[PDB]
Amino acid sequence: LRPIATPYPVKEWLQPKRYKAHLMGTTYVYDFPELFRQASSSQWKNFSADVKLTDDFFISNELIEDENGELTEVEREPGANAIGMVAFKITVKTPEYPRGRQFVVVANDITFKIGSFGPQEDEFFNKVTEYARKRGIPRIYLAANSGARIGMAEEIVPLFQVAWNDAANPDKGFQYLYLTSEGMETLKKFDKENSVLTERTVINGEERFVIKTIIGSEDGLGVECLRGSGLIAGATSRAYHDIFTITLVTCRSVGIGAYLVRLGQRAIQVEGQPIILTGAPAINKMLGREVYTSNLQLGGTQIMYNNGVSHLTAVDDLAGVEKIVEWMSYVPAKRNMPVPILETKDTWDRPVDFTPTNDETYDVRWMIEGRETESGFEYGLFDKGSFFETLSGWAKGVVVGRARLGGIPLGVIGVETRTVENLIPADPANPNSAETLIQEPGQVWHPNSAFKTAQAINDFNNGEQLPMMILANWRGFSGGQRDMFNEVLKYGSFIVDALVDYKQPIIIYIPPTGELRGGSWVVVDPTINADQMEMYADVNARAGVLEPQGMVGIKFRREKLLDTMNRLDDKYRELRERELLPIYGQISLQFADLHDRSSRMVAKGVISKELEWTEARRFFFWRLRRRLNEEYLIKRLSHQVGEASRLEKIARIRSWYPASVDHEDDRQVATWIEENYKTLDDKLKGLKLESFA
Amino acid sequence: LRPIATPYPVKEWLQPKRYKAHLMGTTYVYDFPELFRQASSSQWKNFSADVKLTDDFFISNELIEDENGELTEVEREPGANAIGMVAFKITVKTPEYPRGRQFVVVANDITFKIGSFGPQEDEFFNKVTEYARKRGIPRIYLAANSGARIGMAEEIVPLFQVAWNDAANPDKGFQYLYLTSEGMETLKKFDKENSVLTERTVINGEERFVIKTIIGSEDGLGVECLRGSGLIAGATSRAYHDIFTITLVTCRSVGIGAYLVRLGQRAIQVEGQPIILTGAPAINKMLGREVYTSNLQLGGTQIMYNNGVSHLTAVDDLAGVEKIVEWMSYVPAKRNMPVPILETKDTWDRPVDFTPTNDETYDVRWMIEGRETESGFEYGLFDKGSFFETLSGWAKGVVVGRARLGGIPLGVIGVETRTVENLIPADPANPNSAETLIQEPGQVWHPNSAFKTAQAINDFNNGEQLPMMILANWRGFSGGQRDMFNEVLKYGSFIVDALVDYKQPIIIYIPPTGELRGGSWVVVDPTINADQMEMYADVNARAGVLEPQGMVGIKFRREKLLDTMNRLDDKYRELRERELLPIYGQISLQFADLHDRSSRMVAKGVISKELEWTEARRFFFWRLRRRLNEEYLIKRLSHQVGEASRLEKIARIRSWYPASVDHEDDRQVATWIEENYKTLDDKLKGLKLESFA
Ligand SMILES: Cc1ccc2c(c1)C(=O)CC1(CCN(C(=O)c3cccc4cn[nH]c34)CC1)O2
Ligand SMILES: Cc1ccc2c(c1)C(=O)CC1(CCN(C(=O)c3cccc4cn[nH]c34)CC1)O2
Repeated sequence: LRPIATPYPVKEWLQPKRYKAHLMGTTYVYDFPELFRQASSSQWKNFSADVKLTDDFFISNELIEDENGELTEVEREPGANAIGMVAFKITVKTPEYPRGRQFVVVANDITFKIGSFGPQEDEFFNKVTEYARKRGIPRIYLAANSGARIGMAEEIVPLFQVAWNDAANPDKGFQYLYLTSEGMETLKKFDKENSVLTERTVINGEERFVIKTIIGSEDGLGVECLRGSGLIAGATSRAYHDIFTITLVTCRSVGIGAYLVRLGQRAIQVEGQPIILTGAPAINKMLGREVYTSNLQLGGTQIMYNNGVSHLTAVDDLAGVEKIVEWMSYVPAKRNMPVPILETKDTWDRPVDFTPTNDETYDVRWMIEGRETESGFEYGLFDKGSFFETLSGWAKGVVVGRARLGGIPLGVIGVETRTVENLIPADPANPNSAETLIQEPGQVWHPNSAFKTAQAINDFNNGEQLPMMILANWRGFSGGQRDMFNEVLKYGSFIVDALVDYKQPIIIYIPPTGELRGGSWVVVDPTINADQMEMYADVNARAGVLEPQGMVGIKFRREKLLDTMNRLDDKYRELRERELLPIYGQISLQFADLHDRSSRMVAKGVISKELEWTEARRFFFWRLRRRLNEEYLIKRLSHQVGEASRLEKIARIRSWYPASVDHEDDRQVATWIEENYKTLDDKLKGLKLESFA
Repeated sequence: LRPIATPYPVKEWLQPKRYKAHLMGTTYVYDFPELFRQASSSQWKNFSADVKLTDDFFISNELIEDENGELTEVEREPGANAIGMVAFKITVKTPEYPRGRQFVVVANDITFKIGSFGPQEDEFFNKVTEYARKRGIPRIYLAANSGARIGMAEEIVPLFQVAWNDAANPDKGFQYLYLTSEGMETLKKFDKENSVLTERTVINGEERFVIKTIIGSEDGLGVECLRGSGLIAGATSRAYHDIFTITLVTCRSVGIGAYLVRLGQRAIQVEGQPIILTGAPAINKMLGREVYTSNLQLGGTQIMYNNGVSHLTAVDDLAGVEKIVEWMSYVPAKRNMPVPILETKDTWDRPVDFTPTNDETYDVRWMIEGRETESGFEYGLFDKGSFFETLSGWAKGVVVGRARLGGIPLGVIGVETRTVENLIPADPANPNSAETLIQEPGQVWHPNSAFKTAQAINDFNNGEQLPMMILANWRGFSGGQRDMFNEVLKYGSFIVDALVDYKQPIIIYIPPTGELRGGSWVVVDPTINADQMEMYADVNARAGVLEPQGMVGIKFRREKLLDTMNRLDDKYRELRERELLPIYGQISLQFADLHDRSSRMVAKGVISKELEWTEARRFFFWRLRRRLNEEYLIKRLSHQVGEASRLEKIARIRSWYPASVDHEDDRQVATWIEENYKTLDDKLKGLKLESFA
């Protein structure tokens, strides 16, 4: 017992497994729930400093398999786990779910055979994943492991005999390995005959049983661990599409552990805790040479956060847990429940302060969440303090996160107008290599940023089930050699696919200093998913196929200007100057630019409305809210009557509005619906009068 | 008329549009069907040199929109198209479908406003895409274009007036652009008032109508072309998941044209015909500098074939058409029809000749399709001449294509054991840059090869609807710094996702000199998709978590060998040599290797069977054939009874076999089913006795 004379019991002595975990620089698995209690309690504090919280706000029940392999809740001593995988069901009252929401936490035990995945761990992880999926609820995975479990048949180590070519000269080889009759008998003795596959051949003297295959009595040595690995890889692929999935990397995550991190998509990596496939010793031992000094060179945050495998980093375990709790605060309590409304003091009903100018450089984040000034806070488009940026280490020409809009949680995607200096480090395996600077111009989709954009749309849709706003402001894709070689069209096309799959409302909005040209517009037009998408342009946006320089280059050429210098008298009167080129070219540029305006977009039927930035918060608040309400009714009509298109479903529902409701007044439509949900419900129950063959 | 005194009419004079296309180095659009007739006729020739083919074997009917926008078939003069997009419905008798199969060919007209996509082209392309999708039939797109259509309001060019700061000194700017009352009247005169948005302000002298926005009378100038672009981008995303899609790039494909190429996935690029986003003049004009000399530097085959955007190249248009026809020969006639059986002279019932050895280097393609020797043809695993490699320009450590197995068409994926020297060219925009050689070790998944593997699985599943065989032989993923930075875990995880989605039979087979280790096995284990996947190991395969060097490094350490030198007398008798290390280490290596055997895999329940290569063709022929037959019955049972798992569906169907059928004899089960399809049909019709609420 050490230290002595402490005020309360030494928890690291009561259960030495807790000391072991600490010695490995991670939280002991059975203490994680307390981190979730601490994190959940900080959420309430940050939401409402004066709320009275008791311990009944938060409950963690460990899940174990009963005798039939069915998951049950138990309360027991930390460290009684007979497998190296453990899980808890948490029921917590949160600001978004003040009567409670649930989720599972599954976690390796790094103290149990080094957190290795053997068959039983893989089976339990899989049962836990299905438990959550069946229930609709989020699955949090706390990754701390050494990959698949390995081993030899240790019983065979002291028994085997090597059949030498030349007995007293071992030097020039052996023929095979074998068992004597006392080997065979020692095995039969312990009921381990199964451990080995033998071919009998008596060579001169005696019977030698030849080892043809070593099997082993002990489960968890090889391919059976690989089978379980793939089971939980597929289980996690599937869960991503089904529930909110997230992982926290808190000691090494290795092999299957690294795959699990990526497969669950959403990942938070504690600094200094690597995500690796193979360790540096093994890699080095295979290159002869000592290329690598640290597993952090292969999968630290400087690899994975810079990659987009790690969506965030965290300074320690609690911080990562708080980032999880925070990320969940935007997400339905379970699959297909409504997105959690959270109204804060920043209420919908205000103008938007921070307005960008073409003159001046800006951080797009100011437009999103607003900006601190010396004259005080300039409010952005979304609720103050509500912006939770993710994938912030990678592809920095796009900005992604969650935010709230008068309380409505949504995915947000914006464009970074500033040039990214993407510094790529040298490969220590290549002595030739130097660190490389890639400069990434703003408003320009590169392969990284296109990949990030599609990834974001997918991660908003799947599990999060969030509506979305894209603050679209791209000049196009980089069509140069390097970017085209590096497969920009592939990543770009993923954006289309992502939109086609989207199941919640989407708003595309070209902001006040913004543009959408050419390739850019293709990938984001609402006809890609008319059921869910709408587009809007700020009165101070531009759009069309080419920029003005581009358009004049093709349709206001050197000879068309000249004809236009019959707006001049000096030139007019010279038939039977030409250093007004400077300004006649500016005139052509301006003539092109006059096509590229929101008024043209409206005229042409390509946007639902032109907008005013300062008024955009109010507009979108009621638009989005009206959309959520109508989607809810489309869904009810769909759980019921059966076969009709979206267009017939929305027209039936809208035929139910009072004749004086203006179908195009968002606030009115939302208001009427919310006053009459239960009356509508009555109507829907009547429509379940369905002899439909 | 030129030339004169030709034997038959000059087709390029009869329709000068044909001369124009030729002048642009492409086939005139209305002559493509004849290429499909020529290609289809060569298929029959290569299949059966002595078949009598008449012209009624092949029919091309042009599809136009009638007055209601509904697609109808017409026969008319080439060159009467009023839009720059054209389409044909082809009904051809082929060796796989000797009574005929159908598909649509949609194509830009490069002679019609440079093959530009305006709204009407985009609308027609979309209607054609849905026509095919509704019918289930393949959509071939022949891409020859200049991207979205552009334009200014040309009526406004001669009318506009510039409001100078200083009239007789143009030099220091203008304030705006405007229309006089005679401008306004000239517009009203032609019914083009709409063309422009004006604000009236009388400045000293007269009324100036200020141009606030130019709209234009002429459709097809800007954003309305971008709307149609996104419509057909989404339409093509959707079609990929629905029907066989393929594209041939035959003049430039630009902007939306390039996206369409990628979105349809399967692409064949005629040499010298670029796939670009923005042209080199525009790119250069924007860099000031002249970086690029050729659109081929940005999207020629040396970019796109090397990328995997272009699955194949073709030497000219006909060759590309033949590659299409050939690719289709593996594919159902329409969605959800059975895969097309084509038995050739290489019949199932033979051993496999080409066998790889660990001693000698081999091309895995020899194992697939076989090999020409001086002693004559050594047959591979699949039908002689049946192997159609795709994505052969990219990620060459995997080998992908279609093949046939006793006539059964399937996707095949194999591993290239030879090192790839992936030479990456220099970026002409970066004066610093040199060409780089990447060496890619064999049996090692890199990000490119993992991406290719997942892409292939997806492209076999979607539209092709093919079963698949993977000849799995990977040591693992590259876990070093460069490959981990370049996001290997992302591409690897796509393989898992691809398998989860697969809807036809999958066979995973570790071949005779092969291995599957660690990360590699995770991504391909059949528990990822148990409904469709099965695994097998050759008796001469290896598998487990680590290679033997790896395992001894952890579990046969320096002190465990020493104990094992109580197999020696010289060392034994020394208590109260050590340059038998060389050979005691080899012994440990061998002891590890003895765990890694197919016999262990069987013992452990991880493979369905251990196999013998030479016998593998026969085994898999009946296995696959029995699987197709059972899938067909699972599907019928599913179109009917309603709600049951795959496991209950297969057990019901198998309960219908005669009691003497051995459920595990593939040939017997297949034979019984094929003898009794119509009797089974009778049974299924009886089970439609469903009061199920
Ligand atoms: C590094 C980077 C930055 C911006 C970019 C790109 C690359 C691209 O490759 C596409 C694009 C699209 C808009 N563009 C145009 O519309 C245009 C077209 C033709 C000529 C001119 C001249 N200036 N801008 C032009 C210029 C090129 O935007
Ligand atoms: C360039 C390249 C080539 C092959 C590779 C890789 C990289 C990887 O990064 C993974 C792996 C997996 C199999 N490996 C192993 O199983 C193993 C593990 C531990 C030590 C040793 C020593 N040799 N082989 C070892 C060695 C490493 O295969």
